[PDB]
Amino acid sequence: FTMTHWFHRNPLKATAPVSFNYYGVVTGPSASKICNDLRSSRARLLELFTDLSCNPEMMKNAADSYFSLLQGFINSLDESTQESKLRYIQNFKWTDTLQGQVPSAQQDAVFELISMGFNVALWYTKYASRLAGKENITEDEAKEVHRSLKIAAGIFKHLKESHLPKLITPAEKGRDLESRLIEAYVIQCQAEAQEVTIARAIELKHAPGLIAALAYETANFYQKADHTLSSLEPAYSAKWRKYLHLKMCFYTAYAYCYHGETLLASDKCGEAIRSLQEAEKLYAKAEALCKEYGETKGPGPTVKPSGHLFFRKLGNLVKNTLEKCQRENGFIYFQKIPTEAPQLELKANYGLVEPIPFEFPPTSVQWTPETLAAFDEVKPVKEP
Amino acid sequence: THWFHRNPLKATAPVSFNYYGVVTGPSASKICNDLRSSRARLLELFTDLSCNPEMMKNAADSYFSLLQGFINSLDESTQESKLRYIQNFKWTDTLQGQVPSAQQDAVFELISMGFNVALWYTKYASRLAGKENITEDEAKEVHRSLKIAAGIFKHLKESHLPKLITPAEKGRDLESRLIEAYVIQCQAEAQEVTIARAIELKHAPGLIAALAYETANFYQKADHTLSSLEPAYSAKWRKYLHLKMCFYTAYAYCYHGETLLASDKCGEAIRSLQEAEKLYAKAEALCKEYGETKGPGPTVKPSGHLFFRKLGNLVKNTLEKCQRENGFIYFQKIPTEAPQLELKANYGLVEPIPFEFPPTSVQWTPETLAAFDLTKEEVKPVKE
Amino acid sequence: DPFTMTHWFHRNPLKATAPVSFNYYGVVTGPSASKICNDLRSSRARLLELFTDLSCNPEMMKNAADSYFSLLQGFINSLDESTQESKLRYIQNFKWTDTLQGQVPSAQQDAVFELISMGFNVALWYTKYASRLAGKENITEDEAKEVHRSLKIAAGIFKHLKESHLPKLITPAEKGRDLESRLIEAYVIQCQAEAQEVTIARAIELKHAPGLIAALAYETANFYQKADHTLSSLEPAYSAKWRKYLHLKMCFYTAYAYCYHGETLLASDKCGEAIRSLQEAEKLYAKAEALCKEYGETKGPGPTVKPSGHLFFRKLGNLVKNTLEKCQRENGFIYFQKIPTEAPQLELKANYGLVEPIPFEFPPTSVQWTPETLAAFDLTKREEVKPVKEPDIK
Repeated sequence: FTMTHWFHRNPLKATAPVSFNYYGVVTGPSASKICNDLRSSRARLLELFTDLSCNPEMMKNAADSYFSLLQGFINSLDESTQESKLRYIQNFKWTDTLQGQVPSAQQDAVFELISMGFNVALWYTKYASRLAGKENITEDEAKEVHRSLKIAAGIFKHLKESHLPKLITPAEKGRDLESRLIEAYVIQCQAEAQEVTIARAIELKHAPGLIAALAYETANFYQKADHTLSSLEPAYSAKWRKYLHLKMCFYTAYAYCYHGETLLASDKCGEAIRSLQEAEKLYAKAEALCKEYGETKGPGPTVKPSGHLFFRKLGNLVKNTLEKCQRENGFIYFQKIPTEAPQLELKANYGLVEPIPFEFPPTSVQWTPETLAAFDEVKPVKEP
Repeated sequence: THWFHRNPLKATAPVSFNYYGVVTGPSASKICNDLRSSRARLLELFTDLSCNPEMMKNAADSYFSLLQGFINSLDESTQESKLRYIQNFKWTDTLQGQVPSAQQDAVFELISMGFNVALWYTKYASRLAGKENITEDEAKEVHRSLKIAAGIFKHLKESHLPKLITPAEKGRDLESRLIEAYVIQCQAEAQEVTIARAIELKHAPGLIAALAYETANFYQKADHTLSSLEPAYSAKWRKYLHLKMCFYTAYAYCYHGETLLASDKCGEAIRSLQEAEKLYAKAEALCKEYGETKGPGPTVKPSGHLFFRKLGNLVKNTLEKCQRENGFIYFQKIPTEAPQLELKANYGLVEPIPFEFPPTSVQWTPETLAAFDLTKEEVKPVKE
Repeated sequence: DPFTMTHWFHRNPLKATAPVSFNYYGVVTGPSASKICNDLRSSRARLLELFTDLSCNPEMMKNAADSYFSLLQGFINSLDESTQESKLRYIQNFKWTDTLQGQVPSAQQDAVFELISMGFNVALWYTKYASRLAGKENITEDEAKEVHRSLKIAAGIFKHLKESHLPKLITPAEKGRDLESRLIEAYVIQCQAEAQEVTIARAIELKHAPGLIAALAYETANFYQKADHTLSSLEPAYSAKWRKYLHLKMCFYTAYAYCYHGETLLASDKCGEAIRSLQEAEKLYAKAEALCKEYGETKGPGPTVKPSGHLFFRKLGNLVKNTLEKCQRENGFIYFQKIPTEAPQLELKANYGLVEPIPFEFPPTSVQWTPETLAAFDLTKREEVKPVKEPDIK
């Protein structure tokens, strides 16, 4: 019915156009075909990243077209020879999410594949956040938000697992093509996916125990993401870590809050009060982090967190639940309020999200030992 | 509001109770007078729209009270009354159209008349359940009428059928299997009223599922009991019992789905509701067939009946809920096979209200009986 | 808070006392010693006028009480942390009326008699503040909390008086007067019960389990039964009306118990048993109505507002009717169970919501008392009761 989320998004990656022309070395009509298609499908894919018309199907479709043609430069047709003789033919320049307009370059097709794939995953996360903000979002759309976030995680995960080790020149800290940076995108994608799950479990009036456990695990996801970026230099990674940190605090708050409900239901009203008192602490901390995030410099979203409805819903919830617990303890239970916060040992039995497995398409049919034999400036991106 | 199929009332040839040479005094004469009048008023009421249960009972008691003088001995010694075989009684049958059957046995009149009385209660009930304007007290009356009818039928089959000298041929009302079917049907139909109420009163889905499951068993048990009869005159009736059986199994799967969902078995819940969907569709197929099937038939047809729409609606919404739940929270697989329904209804199972015939009329004395000297017919069709 | 604070509490009249000057001609010398006598004097006077001051807060009351009591401690407690008791305990005679004894005063030349009599009046005031504040049509939540708290404070003071001070008296009060064990006991129990009534009304409102509500109601009823029996020795002349209230509230809350117990039976799918339970409730409700009527006919000091017809009693009446109507519709439509002839014997015990008194202690001796100032009380050297009028009391 309604979705209230606030997602921080780093900028898209931008690349210098590639003609794919090598007039001298490319011989024959079909050898020209793949060079023309490589150019047009890459161009059409780069266009779709900013095309507001694009839906997941279209995106998967355009990525597959390009990727299937690109793998000719990387994978063997033989199903034997190590790698394509074309791997180091071209040079690809990409900006990176945390590095402003300062480009990195490699004459490695894998570098292109990973950088592009990274951008595709990134697009899915932006598609999700835009859609989650649609004014009269339908349930089938909210379901697609969840699914896009899981698709992004799987792509990120695949890149890191089975493509990043192939790179001849390792990427420096702060760069997108680095294990610690990708790992954090996987975790983040999972955690953002669980936010949607948590919202519904609350709208669908589920048991407070399940919600608290979901919220706790989500906070742990955000926490792990923050810790994974600890290595990076504050100059370019601080704004993003702030976000991850406030989400951790935010969902630890939801956890103490809903666990408080669980305690109340167990006639332990005094314990419930203490739980909720801890939640209002964490809510306050999350609000302080929202201000800091605003003050902190780095690439960022146009809508600031501090004062967002997302955070106001938690504040009201914590307030009501606390007051309800004090009301019950004042007139009925009369239990003592423990001095220390409860120890949250919560396991989410249902709702935990796993990335959606990602694979690149097969090498394009166009590639023939014959077609293979025939082989002898950044343009920035605009985001509303 | 319920839809109940109704077989035609039984019609009988009027009997004067005039035995000219046999009856002597004014007391014995008064008895025959009252027999003739009592029997007339009772048959009149069968089609009298203003007849309520109280008028029926009083009219039934009056006639049955007198009629038993032809059957029971007063001696507390003798086996039976000498008058048992003086009168010939001609009755039509619910399933045999206008083809009458006659026996010169007062017990045959007792059972044939009693049968009709029970049948009337079922018709009173179905009429009352036809309104949308029904009082709670009107709901009770519907329920009670069915239970009373059930009891009458049962008593007839148990304590009176065995008395007949020549047993009725298969396909006729006075055959045991046919009466047993009516007993079972009255129970099933009363259960429908109970199910409706328990739903209105927001009872647990487990109880509601169990009830629906039992009423389905009743209907199936009623159908199977009619399996021996010839299709020609029994087909339409069996279609109603089959569609009702399918209809309530659908109700059982629907509410059992709620039970599964409350137990965090969302996949199983969905499969259960998909079964309800199948069975709901099958009930509607049997519903079109009902109208197609030539046989002793009622005024209103079922397809589109609001009562039929409410289930389809409930199944739709409940499946949507389970699908929504599974799409946002549970993410469980949907089993291949529908669940086995093995439910126990701990409360609400209907039992017939025991019926006995009233004591032999006080008018019957040895003196009046002695005044009978034994030494010395067009069936009037019922239009309802 | 939506209509849940409607209650009816019987109240006996406040105690009245003869004014005390704290004037000791030859005995007192100097600024320090004469000041304390002025501070005692003004302090006592101020506290007494607050009792019938509708403006009075528990906060104001607590302040006025501490001020006077800390000063009075000097007539009772030693400064030594050694010597038995103050040399001043027997200088002043104190004159007081009793709640059940009209205007016939009783007096003692003992500062402990004054400490308890005044302390008694303070607890009494806290019960009257609560019942009064509970009559407010638009009561806020904090105010309903105040009613509950005040009753528990009163309970604590009464309990402290009976346990820590009553035994100190030299001459024992007679049967029928306030400084007597049984009478104070009844007040401890009654304040507890009345406090529980509030928790009950709120448990109902917050939709707590019927099993809990039934238990509290039952405990509450037993409190009233205990309080009534605690007064069973007193002479009917003066105790009768008060006891009718107690007996009434006992039947009333036994009815509440059977009612909500019926709800828990119904939810256990024992509809037939539920019906019997509720039938028992309507019998007790009716009996309570008789006691209400009988209450008016019974002679004694009492509240102006009368019990019979009060929304507080109709509230339960409707509840029994509606709950019974629900049980019989369920039985007529679904359950078809038999109704046991005997009413179930309740052996309910509340897991939560039982009220304990808030423990009371008098303030420590005023810092104003010093050996120097006590020294200035030189024992070597050498009254009518001001009646109290309250609007709430007829």
